[PDB]
Amino acid sequence: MREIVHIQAGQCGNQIGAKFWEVISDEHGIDPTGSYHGDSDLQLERINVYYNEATGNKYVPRAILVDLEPGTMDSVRSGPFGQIFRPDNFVFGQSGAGNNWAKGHYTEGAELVDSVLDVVRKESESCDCLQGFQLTHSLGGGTGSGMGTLLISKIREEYPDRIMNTFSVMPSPKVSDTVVEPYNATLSVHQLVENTDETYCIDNEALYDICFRTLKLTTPTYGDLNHLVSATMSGVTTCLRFPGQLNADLRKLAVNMVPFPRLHFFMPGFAPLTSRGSQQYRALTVPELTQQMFDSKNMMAACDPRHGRYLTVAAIFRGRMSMKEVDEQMLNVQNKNSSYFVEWIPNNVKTAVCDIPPRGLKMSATFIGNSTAIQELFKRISEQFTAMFRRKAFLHWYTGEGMDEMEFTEAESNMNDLVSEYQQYQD
Amino acid sequence: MRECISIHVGQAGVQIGNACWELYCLEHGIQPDGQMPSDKTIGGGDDSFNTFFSETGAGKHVPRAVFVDLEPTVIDEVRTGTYRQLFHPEQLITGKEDAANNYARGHYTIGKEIIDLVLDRIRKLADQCTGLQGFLVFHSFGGGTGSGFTSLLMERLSVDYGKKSKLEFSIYPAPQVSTAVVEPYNSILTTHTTLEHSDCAFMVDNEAIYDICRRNLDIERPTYTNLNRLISQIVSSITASLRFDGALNVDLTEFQTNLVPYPRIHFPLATYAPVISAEKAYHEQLSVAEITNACFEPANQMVKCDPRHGKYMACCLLYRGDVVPKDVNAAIATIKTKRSIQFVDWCPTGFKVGINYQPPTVVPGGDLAKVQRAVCMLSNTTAIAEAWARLDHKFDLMYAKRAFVHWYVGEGMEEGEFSEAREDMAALEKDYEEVGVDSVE
Amino acid sequence: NSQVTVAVRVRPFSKREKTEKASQVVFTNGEEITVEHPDMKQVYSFIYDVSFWSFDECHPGYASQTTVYETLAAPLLDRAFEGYNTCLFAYGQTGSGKSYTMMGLNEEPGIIPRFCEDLFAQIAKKQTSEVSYHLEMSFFEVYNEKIHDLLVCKGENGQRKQPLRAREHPVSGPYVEGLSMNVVSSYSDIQSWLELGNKQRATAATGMNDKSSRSHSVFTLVMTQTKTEVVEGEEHDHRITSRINLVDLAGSERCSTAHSSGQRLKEGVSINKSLLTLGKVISALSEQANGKRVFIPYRESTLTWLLKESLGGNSKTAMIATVSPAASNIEETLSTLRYATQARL
Ligand SMILES: CC(=O)O[C@H]1C(=O)[C@@]2(C)[C@H]([C@H](OC(=O)c3ccccc3)[C@]3(O)C[C@H](OC(=O)[C@H](O)[C@@H](NC(=O)c4ccccc4)c4ccccc4)C(C)=C1C3(C)C)[C@]1(OC(C)=O)CO[C@@H]1C[C@@H]2O
Ligand SMILES: Nc1nc2c(ncn2[C@@H]2O[C@H](COP(=O)(O)OP(=O)(O)OP(=O)(O)O)[C@@H](O)[C@H]2O)c(=O)[nH]1
Ligand SMILES: Nc1nc2c(ncn2[C@@H]2O[C@H](COP(=O)(O)OP(=O)(O)O)[C@@H](O)[C@H]2O)c(=O)[nH]1
Ligand SMILES: [Mg+2]
Repeated sequence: MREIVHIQAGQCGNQIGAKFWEVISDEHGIDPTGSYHGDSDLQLERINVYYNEATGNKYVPRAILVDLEPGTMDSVRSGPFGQIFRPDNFVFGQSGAGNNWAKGHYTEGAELVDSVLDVVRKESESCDCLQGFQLTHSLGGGTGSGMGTLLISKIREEYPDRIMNTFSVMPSPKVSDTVVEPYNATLSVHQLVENTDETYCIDNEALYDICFRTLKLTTPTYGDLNHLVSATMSGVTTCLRFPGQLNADLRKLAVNMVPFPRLHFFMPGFAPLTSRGSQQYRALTVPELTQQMFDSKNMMAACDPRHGRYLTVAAIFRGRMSMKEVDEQMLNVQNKNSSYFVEWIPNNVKTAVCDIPPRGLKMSATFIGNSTAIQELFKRISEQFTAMFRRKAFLHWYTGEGMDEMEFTEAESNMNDLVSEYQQYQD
Repeated sequence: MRECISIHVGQAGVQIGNACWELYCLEHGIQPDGQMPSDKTIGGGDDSFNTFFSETGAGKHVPRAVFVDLEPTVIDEVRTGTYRQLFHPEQLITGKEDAANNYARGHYTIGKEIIDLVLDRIRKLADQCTGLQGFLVFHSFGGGTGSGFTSLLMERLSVDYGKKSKLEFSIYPAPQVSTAVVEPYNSILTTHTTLEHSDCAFMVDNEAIYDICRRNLDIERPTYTNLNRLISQIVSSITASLRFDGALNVDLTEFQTNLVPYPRIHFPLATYAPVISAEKAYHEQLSVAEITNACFEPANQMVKCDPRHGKYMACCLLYRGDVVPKDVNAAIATIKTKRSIQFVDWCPTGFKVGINYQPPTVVPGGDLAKVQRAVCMLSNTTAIAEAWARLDHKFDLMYAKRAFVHWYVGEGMEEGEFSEAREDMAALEKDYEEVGVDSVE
Repeated sequence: NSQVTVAVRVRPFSKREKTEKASQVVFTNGEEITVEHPDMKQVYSFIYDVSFWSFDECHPGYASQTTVYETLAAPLLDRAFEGYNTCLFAYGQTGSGKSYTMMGLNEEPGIIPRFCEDLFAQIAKKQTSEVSYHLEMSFFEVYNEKIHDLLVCKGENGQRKQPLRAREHPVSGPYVEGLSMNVVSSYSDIQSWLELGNKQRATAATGMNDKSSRSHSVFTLVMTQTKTEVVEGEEHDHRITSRINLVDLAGSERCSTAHSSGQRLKEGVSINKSLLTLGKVISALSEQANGKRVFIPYRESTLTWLLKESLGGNSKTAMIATVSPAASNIEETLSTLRYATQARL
């Protein structure tokens, strides 16, 4: 069977995974004891896609938690859904990163990565046919960027035939939740694009705008933000777990959504989203979901596709629905909004359908899009970056830990070349 | 005595098989447990006809087919579903990984490890048969298993068996609609390998059946359970002369002799005119003339190819139910009388006829109605070149930039093969231009 | 400005094939190179900017080993004396006589020795008490996108093959960290280095022949012009540098026909990826010469990323492709022609 290993690094990845597992357990019927209390039987057919088995008909996930300070791991443990994780996989150390991408990539990250690989090998060798890996990590920060990229580099050499996904939380335009966003994110991108297959570029301003406009919430906490990313992560790996009319999986999307290898930076999206009151005055059909998905007030990438041409698009729907509706509405989208699509690719869209939806919805949908808009996420960084690097603002905290100025100009040129690569297909 | 092995490669082929082995098992009275309630009562007969279904001594009837998908999501619905006790447990559920919609994966990477078992099950059946004629290979352009793997299977069946029939039902790609972006690449790399080895490869389009369903049956929201049944009716009409008894029996060796003039133009189309609902089943006489005029009517064909944009070469017409040949004669006269239907200047005959006395059966929970008679038209045209060109333009537009190629080289496709295959499809697009010309004395 | 100067060379029959009676399938008409099957149906015709028809010694336009040099390389060496970097390529499956064309024989030299000797001869003619010419070299290889140096010896162990890494300088350009560079004043020096490099190179059998090549191999020459010129203090040595490159690529290897499995499959995959990227590079460069504005993806392969500053810019590139005229080898010969053709357009 196809099987995923879920690594998660840092204050973002731990807090995300602690809800993603709390979402998958609801879908497959697992409780905080690890025991099955479901109602149907399709929940056990492919539970080995994520979980492993135990003695007393319990299930334990394939989670690898790799922080560099226990302040967050001690929050998962003392939570609702923490007692199921394998205690030999709460990997961590001390002497935290301090939001220094060097401390988590050369000095205090190499002293712990081998311990992570000692778990990855155990959790891969005990799997029949691995499909790939996952990762949840925040650029700009420390451990999640550095140790995450190091784990990616050290996995891509041992398991290159497989898939490596990263649900990156990229930096945001307006407000900086960390002062060293560019200098870390640039070097994370420089290590991701050469050594990844599909990374999903999430941003937090977009999720604020979503939770405020659509869901009509006044107090959006991060437990509500991650609660979205989890849905997307489930929607991606749905046909790998449940059946449908037209199946799909990670590698099919990687073939269809990656024309050339460097261009695998996607905008995700989930539907249907609505307020607890405004659910009485909306219809549940394919075109409504499609309207909500192809709109810019749902994409988590913090970047408007209307500034760009779509290169390739995917859609993963879940529910007993018709195929003609999908194959008609997508054609209609390509016909009316042609200027937002390329021409040297005649069909820029694909579909996938499952027949087991989410716990409370008659039908759902999920959206992935490669777009030339996302250059603005990096064009900004290379603007934010060089203005600091033109006169070496914060650089002494990185040369001190075993680096050099060449390793910055490398990424600065790579990102700009990628911006050119994307701009080639804009006019 | 007259058997045909059905091979079902991919999700498409397997769902179509779930429809076909529902229709067939309803016809002959078989229950999904594999049993006959009639043979225990009357005490005789072979209505569970031995073309499709085998038989052991305990009073069971096992089919003559094998499934292969390179993924366990589909066949584990059969194993865990309604038809679990009928099939032999040797269905190939080699569910390591899909072909990633990559022809390279399903032709060398995951095309091995699965083939030398598939051939060791097609051979146990052929040694169980006495007068075998055919290999009905359901597959689907675009998919990786359905394209690489089907082509690989054709290469294996043309070396080991040889002087046999090897047919293909296939979902030709819709021109506008698509569930993938690299459908054309796989299609073109398939028709370069499924050409010298196959004998007659039928073709359909899901867009055409979608347009049929919402204009004949009055269904605005259909799905594959409402399409694969019509495909099953096509396959039943094609494979009825071997099961039941009628006046004019048309075997499977008669198609490739009458519809394939040259060995490279074996790509006909299929249609089935009565697709009317119970309400529309009344208010209409259902005579041979109406049907035979509907099978040539555009908007009832099963490929988005306006045949008025081209000429025909041959047309087989397999009928079912209460048909009298006098009416077929009158209808063919009426068709050859018209001018909108051009025929070639070297096939004035242009017709084969086949009749069977059995009516078609009604699947419960279905959309069609009960008919006293039914029809299936196989038709070879020079119109289908339009779609090969529409499919080649896409290939060229993407192979100029050379997109989606690093995934194919990553599994063992060099660089020449995309260029080499596309030069083999120009010859086929040129042959169709040759045959359309009228000769000179 | 950037040019590509594609060319093709057809070898004549070997003694092996003249005995075994190998058929003829490739013919010429001036700038047309046609490929006729034995009896199949039809013919393909290919146009190239340059063509070399070494089938018959008595045909017109016989392209001997001298005319191969006086039509492709010598412009690169009369352009490298100006101060520009140059890159000459090579592509052909084993048996088409790449080695006969580049290195050659003791009595029939290829391109390399004539090139180096014309160089060293022009030096002494072009040398004074103020002007000089210093030449250092290198010889490295690519294996599964991993760089490797060939001049240094390996120990008697499992392996001493250290995978050096590529880096980007902000001004000069990309380079390798740890690349040994040695000096030359006579061609015997370079011969003594290549006679060790090609021994240390990767090579193996898959299903057809025991001696093959499974790794790209670059041979670089750095050339300098330390000239002293000023009438104030006899200083201000205005020095110019030039980078010549003569790479020897590998076969493309349809894997199915060979049933590759293990440490051959990876190699074929990586080789074909490098070929595909190099194709895009050359095509987009030729399109850039016509005034367009496009993106050259050097970064998708180590070889191009280590030659960003030798192909693009005010440099010159060159390519000669080898093919056999026999009928036994016709699926591996049509590929070469289609490859170089797209490299031309
Ligand atoms: C009466 C009713 O329909 O309740 C709905 C509901 O009100 C709405 C608003 C639900 C509700 O979700 C939210 O309001 C919400 C939105 C953003 C962040 C946090 C919460 C709901 O809470 C969420 C919940 O979502 C689900 O469908 C699954 O239960 C959900 N499971 C979980 O996320 C989960 C989390 C923790 C513990 C257990 C389960 C899910 C969704 C996608 C994939 C897997 C699981 C549902 C139907 C509802 C409620 C419960 C009100 C919606 O949920 C989703 C994910 O689509 C929000 O918009 C949809 C539309 C639903 O109508
Ligand atoms: N008519 C019909 N077509 C189908 C059905 N299921 C899939 N298809 C067609 O199949 C095409 C895609 O190929 P796949 O269904 O994936 O075939 P496959 O063998 O599974 O290929 P892989 O997914 O790569 O393994 C789509 O364009 C559909 O039109 C079906 O149930 N009925
Ligand atoms: N969505 C989300 N983002 C978070 C959360 N916690 C931190 N972040 C983001 O992560 C970044 C800070 O990096 P951090 O995780 O502290 O560095 P690390 O501990 O080394 O991984 C900021 O951009 C935050 O917006 C969370 O719970 N949810
Ligand atoms: Mg499939």
